[PDB]
Amino acid sequence: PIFLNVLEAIEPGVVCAGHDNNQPDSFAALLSSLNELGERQLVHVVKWAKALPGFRNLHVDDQMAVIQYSWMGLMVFAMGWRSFTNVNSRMLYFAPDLVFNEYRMHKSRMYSQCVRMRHLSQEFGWLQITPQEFLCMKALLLFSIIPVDGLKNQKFFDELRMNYIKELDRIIACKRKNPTSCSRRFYQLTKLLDSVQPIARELHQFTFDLLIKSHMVSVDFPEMMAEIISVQVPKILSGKVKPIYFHT
Ligand SMILES: C[C@]12CCC(=O)C[C@@H]1CC[C@@H]1[C@@H]2CC[C@]2(C)[C@@H](O)CC[C@@H]12
Ligand SMILES: Cc1cc2ccccc2[nH]1
Ligand SMILES: Cc1cc2ccccc2[nH]1
Repeated sequence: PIFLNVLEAIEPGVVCAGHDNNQPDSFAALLSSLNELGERQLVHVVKWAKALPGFRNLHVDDQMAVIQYSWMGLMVFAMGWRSFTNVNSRMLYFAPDLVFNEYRMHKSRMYSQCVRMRHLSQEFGWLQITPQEFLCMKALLLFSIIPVDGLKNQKFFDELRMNYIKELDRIIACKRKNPTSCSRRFYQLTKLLDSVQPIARELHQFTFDLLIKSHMVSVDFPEMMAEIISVQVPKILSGKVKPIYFHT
Protein backbone atom coordinates (compact mmCIF):
# COMPACT_ATOMS: atom_id res chain seq x y z
CA PRO A 1 0.00 0.00 0.00
CA ILE A 2 2.51 2.61 -1.21
CA PHE A 3 -0.05 5.42 -1.49
CA LEU A 4 -1.40 4.75 2.02
CA ASN A 5 2.15 4.69 3.37
CA VAL A 6 2.67 8.23 2.14
CA LEU A 7 -0.57 9.75 3.53
CA GLU A 8 0.11 8.09 6.88
CA ALA A 9 3.74 9.27 6.81
CA ILE A 10 3.01 12.92 5.94
CA GLU A 11 -0.04 13.42 8.20
CA PRO A 12 0.55 16.58 10.34
CA GLY A 13 1.27 16.31 14.05
CA VAL A 14 -0.49 18.01 16.97
CA VAL A 15 -0.79 21.79 16.64
CA CYS A 16 -1.60 24.08 19.59
CA ALA A 17 -3.56 27.31 19.49
CA GLY A 18 -1.66 29.12 22.23
CA HIS A 19 -4.90 29.89 24.07
CA ASP A 20 -4.90 31.15 27.68
CA ASN A 21 -7.42 28.86 29.38
CA ASN A 22 -6.83 30.22 32.88
CA GLN A 23 -8.44 33.38 31.52
CA PRO A 24 -12.24 33.89 31.40
CA ASP A 25 -13.78 33.17 28.00
CA SER A 26 -14.61 36.10 25.74
CA PHE A 27 -15.50 36.54 22.07
CA ALA A 28 -12.33 38.48 21.27
CA ALA A 29 -9.99 35.93 22.92
CA LEU A 30 -11.63 32.79 21.52
CA LEU A 31 -11.83 34.03 17.93
CA SER A 32 -8.34 35.50 18.16
CA SER A 33 -7.12 32.07 19.33
CA LEU A 34 -8.98 30.22 16.57
CA ASN A 35 -7.42 32.60 14.05
CA GLU A 36 -3.91 32.09 15.39
CA LEU A 37 -4.61 28.37 15.18
CA GLY A 38 -5.52 28.93 11.53
CA GLU A 39 -2.22 30.68 10.83
CA ARG A 40 -0.32 27.88 12.59
CA GLN A 41 -2.36 25.14 10.86
CA LEU A 42 -2.01 26.74 7.41
CA VAL A 43 1.75 26.29 7.69
CA HIS A 44 1.37 22.55 8.32
CA VAL A 45 -1.27 22.15 5.61
CA VAL A 46 1.05 23.74 3.04
CA LYS A 47 3.96 21.42 3.94
CA TRP A 48 1.49 18.50 3.96
CA ALA A 49 0.06 19.30 0.50
CA LYS A 50 3.45 19.80 -1.17
CA ALA A 51 4.36 16.28 0.01
CA LEU A 52 1.25 14.54 -1.40
CA PRO A 53 1.71 12.11 -4.35
CA GLY A 54 1.79 13.98 -7.65
CA PHE A 55 1.00 17.36 -6.09
CA ARG A 56 4.14 18.80 -7.65
CA ASN A 57 2.73 18.01 -11.08
CA LEU A 58 0.37 20.95 -10.66
CA HIS A 59 1.50 24.31 -11.97
CA VAL A 60 2.91 26.42 -9.11
CA ASP A 61 0.08 28.93 -9.27
CA ASP A 62 -2.49 26.13 -9.11
CA GLN A 63 -0.70 24.55 -6.14
CA MET A 64 -1.09 27.71 -4.11
CA ALA A 65 -4.64 28.16 -5.42
CA VAL A 66 -6.09 24.79 -4.36
CA ILE A 67 -4.56 25.25 -0.92
CA GLN A 68 -5.82 28.82 -0.61
CA TYR A 69 -9.35 27.72 -1.53
CA SER A 70 -9.48 24.43 0.34
CA TRP A 71 -7.82 25.11 3.70
CA MET A 72 -11.15 25.71 5.46
CA GLY A 73 -12.68 22.37 4.49
CA LEU A 74 -9.40 20.54 5.05
CA MET A 75 -9.01 21.97 8.55
CA VAL A 76 -12.66 21.51 9.48
CA PHE A 77 -12.62 17.90 8.29
CA ALA A 78 -9.48 17.05 10.28
CA MET A 79 -10.88 18.92 13.28
CA GLY A 80 -14.01 16.77 13.14
CA TRP A 81 -11.84 13.68 13.11
CA ARG A 82 -9.85 14.76 16.20
CA SER A 83 -13.13 15.53 17.97
CA PHE A 84 -14.38 12.05 17.15
CA THR A 85 -11.21 10.17 18.17
CA ASN A 86 -10.40 12.28 21.22
CA VAL A 87 -13.82 12.97 22.75
CA ASN A 88 -16.24 10.94 20.61
CA SER A 89 -17.61 14.22 19.23
CA ARG A 90 -18.59 15.40 22.73
CA MET A 91 -16.92 18.73 22.02
CA LEU A 92 -15.05 20.40 19.17
CA TYR A 93 -11.38 19.58 19.67
CA PHE A 94 -9.76 22.39 17.66
CA ALA A 95 -6.47 21.94 19.56
CA PRO A 96 -5.15 20.55 22.89
CA ASP A 97 -5.47 23.98 24.45
CA LEU A 98 -8.67 24.85 22.59
CA VAL A 99 -11.53 22.46 23.19
CA PHE A 100 -14.99 23.92 22.64
CA ASN A 101 -17.80 22.92 24.99
CA GLU A 102 -21.40 24.18 24.55
CA TYR A 103 -20.57 27.32 26.53
CA ARG A 104 -17.72 28.25 24.16
CA MET A 105 -19.76 27.25 21.11
CA HIS A 106 -22.22 29.91 22.25
CA LYS A 107 -19.61 32.44 23.40
CA SER A 108 -17.94 32.22 19.96
CA ARG A 109 -21.10 33.71 18.41
CA MET A 110 -20.92 30.90 15.84
CA TYR A 111 -22.95 28.28 17.68
CA SER A 112 -24.92 27.18 14.62
CA GLN A 113 -21.70 26.63 12.69
CA CYS A 114 -20.22 24.69 15.62
CA VAL A 115 -23.30 22.46 15.70
CA ARG A 116 -22.73 21.86 12.01
CA MET A 117 -19.14 20.83 12.72
CA ARG A 118 -20.03 18.57 15.63
CA HIS A 119 -22.59 16.83 13.43
CA LEU A 120 -19.83 16.15 10.89
CA SER A 121 -17.71 14.71 13.71
CA GLN A 122 -20.62 12.46 14.65
CA GLU A 123 -20.72 11.05 11.12
CA PHE A 124 -17.23 9.60 11.57
CA GLY A 125 -18.71 7.40 14.25
CA TRP A 126 -22.07 6.68 12.60
CA LEU A 127 -20.36 5.54 9.40
CA GLN A 128 -17.54 3.80 11.28
CA ILE A 129 -14.95 5.69 9.23
CA THR A 130 -11.46 4.13 9.22
CA PRO A 131 -8.24 6.14 9.80
CA GLN A 132 -7.22 5.25 6.23
CA GLU A 133 -10.55 6.23 4.64
CA PHE A 134 -10.23 9.43 6.65
CA LEU A 135 -6.74 10.03 5.26
CA CYS A 136 -7.83 9.35 1.70
CA MET A 137 -10.95 11.53 1.97
CA LYS A 138 -8.91 14.40 3.40
CA ALA A 139 -6.38 14.30 0.58
CA LEU A 140 -9.32 14.36 -1.84
CA LEU A 141 -10.66 17.50 -0.13
CA LEU A 142 -7.62 19.53 -1.25
CA PHE A 143 -8.78 18.95 -4.86
CA SER A 144 -12.47 19.67 -4.31
CA ILE A 145 -12.77 23.38 -5.09
CA ILE A 146 -11.68 25.33 -8.16
CA PRO A 147 -12.43 28.58 -10.01
CA VAL A 148 -15.36 28.29 -12.38
CA ASP A 149 -12.95 29.66 -15.05
CA GLY A 150 -10.67 26.68 -14.46
CA LEU A 151 -7.04 26.47 -13.34
CA LYS A 152 -3.81 27.50 -15.08
CA ASN A 153 -3.27 23.86 -16.03
CA GLN A 154 -6.66 22.20 -15.42
CA LYS A 155 -5.50 19.06 -17.22
CA PHE A 156 -2.98 18.06 -14.50
CA PHE A 157 -5.44 18.85 -11.72
CA ASP A 158 -8.10 16.70 -13.36
CA GLU A 159 -5.66 13.81 -13.65
CA LEU A 160 -4.65 14.22 -10.01
CA ARG A 161 -8.26 14.29 -8.75
CA MET A 162 -9.06 11.21 -10.78
CA ASN A 163 -6.16 9.36 -9.17
CA TYR A 164 -7.07 10.28 -5.61
CA ILE A 165 -10.64 9.16 -6.25
CA LYS A 166 -9.22 5.92 -7.67
CA GLU A 167 -7.29 5.45 -4.43
CA LEU A 168 -10.42 5.91 -2.33
CA ASP A 169 -12.08 3.10 -4.28
CA ARG A 170 -9.02 0.94 -3.67
CA ILE A 171 -9.21 1.56 0.08
CA ILE A 172 -12.92 0.71 0.01
CA ALA A 173 -12.35 -2.33 -2.22
CA CYS A 174 -9.60 -3.82 -0.05
CA LYS A 175 -10.48 -5.77 3.10
CA ARG A 176 -13.95 -6.00 1.53
CA LYS A 177 -15.78 -8.60 -0.57
CA ASN A 178 -19.39 -7.75 -1.39
CA PRO A 179 -19.60 -5.62 -4.58
CA THR A 180 -22.79 -4.12 -3.16
CA SER A 181 -20.86 -2.98 -0.08
CA CYS A 182 -18.17 -1.28 -2.18
CA SER A 183 -20.73 0.83 -4.06
CA ARG A 184 -22.82 1.61 -0.99
CA ARG A 185 -19.67 2.56 0.91
CA PHE A 186 -18.44 4.80 -1.91
CA TYR A 187 -21.89 6.39 -1.99
CA GLN A 188 -21.67 7.21 1.73
CA LEU A 189 -18.13 8.57 1.65
CA THR A 190 -18.86 10.85 -1.30
CA LYS A 191 -22.04 11.98 0.46
CA LEU A 192 -19.90 12.71 3.49
CA LEU A 193 -17.26 14.57 1.46
CA ASP A 194 -19.98 16.78 -0.06
CA SER A 195 -21.37 17.56 3.39
CA VAL A 196 -18.09 19.33 4.17
CA GLN A 197 -18.60 22.09 1.58
CA PRO A 198 -21.75 23.73 3.03
CA ILE A 199 -20.04 23.87 6.45
CA ALA A 200 -16.92 25.41 4.88
CA ARG A 201 -19.13 27.89 3.00
CA GLU A 202 -20.82 28.97 6.25
CA LEU A 203 -17.44 29.41 7.92
CA HIS A 204 -16.09 31.42 4.95
CA GLN A 205 -19.02 33.81 5.22
CA PHE A 206 -18.54 34.11 8.99
CA THR A 207 -14.79 34.73 8.95
CA PHE A 208 -15.21 37.21 6.10
CA ASP A 209 -17.68 39.31 8.06
CA LEU A 210 -15.42 38.91 11.08
CA LEU A 211 -12.39 40.28 9.21
CA ILE A 212 -14.45 43.26 8.06
CA LYS A 213 -15.62 44.16 11.56
CA SER A 214 -12.58 42.70 13.32
CA HIS A 215 -11.31 46.13 14.40
CA MET A 216 -14.60 46.79 16.20
CA VAL A 217 -14.94 43.43 17.97
CA SER A 218 -11.26 43.44 18.92
CA VAL A 219 -10.51 40.21 17.06
CA ASP A 220 -7.02 39.61 15.67
CA PHE A 221 -6.21 38.09 12.29
CA PRO A 222 -2.60 37.04 11.56
CA GLU A 223 -0.91 38.08 8.30
CA MET A 224 -1.71 35.09 6.08
CA MET A 225 -5.24 34.79 7.45
CA ALA A 226 -6.03 38.44 6.75
CA GLU A 227 -4.55 38.21 3.27
CA ILE A 228 -6.24 34.96 2.26
CA ILE A 229 -9.65 35.85 3.67
CA SER A 230 -9.65 39.22 1.91
CA VAL A 231 -8.26 38.07 -1.44
CA GLN A 232 -9.19 34.39 -1.90
CA VAL A 233 -12.31 33.79 0.20
CA PRO A 234 -14.27 36.60 -1.51
CA LYS A 235 -13.73 34.83 -4.84
CA ILE A 236 -15.58 31.85 -3.38
CA LEU A 237 -18.37 33.80 -1.73
CA SER A 238 -18.90 35.69 -5.03
CA GLY A 239 -19.31 32.47 -7.02
CA LYS A 240 -16.08 32.74 -9.00
CA VAL A 241 -14.69 29.70 -7.20
CA LYS A 242 -16.90 26.79 -6.23
CA PRO A 243 -16.78 23.29 -4.71
CA ILE A 244 -16.84 20.19 -6.87
CA TYR A 245 -19.73 18.02 -5.67
CA PHE A 246 -20.09 14.29 -6.26
CA HIS A 247 -23.87 14.39 -6.00
CA THR A 248 -26.27 17.04 -7.29
C1 LIG B 1 -10.08 26.70 10.51
C2 LIG B 1 -10.21 26.86 12.08
C3 LIG B 1 -8.84 26.52 12.74
C4 LIG B 1 -8.32 25.09 12.51
C5 LIG B 1 -9.47 24.14 12.95
O1 LIG B 1 -9.22 23.27 13.75
C6 LIG B 1 -10.84 24.37 12.38
C7 LIG B 1 -11.31 25.82 12.65
C8 LIG B 1 -12.72 26.12 12.06
C9 LIG B 1 -13.14 27.56 12.39
C10 LIG B 1 -12.13 28.63 11.84
C11 LIG B 1 -10.71 28.32 12.42
C12 LIG B 1 -9.72 29.42 11.90
C13 LIG B 1 -10.12 30.87 12.16
C14 LIG B 1 -11.57 31.18 11.69
C15 LIG B 1 -11.57 31.27 10.10
C16 LIG B 1 -12.33 32.36 12.30
O2 LIG B 1 -12.01 33.63 11.72
C17 LIG B 1 -13.84 32.08 12.04
C18 LIG B 1 -13.91 30.57 11.73
C19 LIG B 1 -12.54 30.07 12.22
C1 LIG C 1 1.41 27.06 -1.87
C2 LIG C 1 0.97 28.08 -0.83
C3 LIG C 1 -0.29 28.27 -0.44
C4 LIG C 1 -0.28 29.24 0.46
C5 LIG C 1 -1.29 29.86 1.19
C6 LIG C 1 -0.98 30.88 2.08
C7 LIG C 1 0.34 31.30 2.24
C8 LIG C 1 1.35 30.68 1.51
C9 LIG C 1 1.04 29.66 0.62
N1 LIG C 1 1.79 28.92 -0.20
C1 LIG D 1 -2.74 9.01 -6.08
C2 LIG D 1 -1.83 8.97 -7.31
C3 LIG D 1 -1.40 7.85 -7.88
C4 LIG D 1 -0.65 8.21 -8.92
C5 LIG D 1 0.05 7.48 -9.87
C6 LIG D 1 0.77 8.14 -10.86
C7 LIG D 1 0.79 9.53 -10.90
C8 LIG D 1 0.09 10.26 -9.94
C9 LIG D 1 -0.63 9.60 -8.95
N1 LIG D 1 -1.37 10.04 -7.94
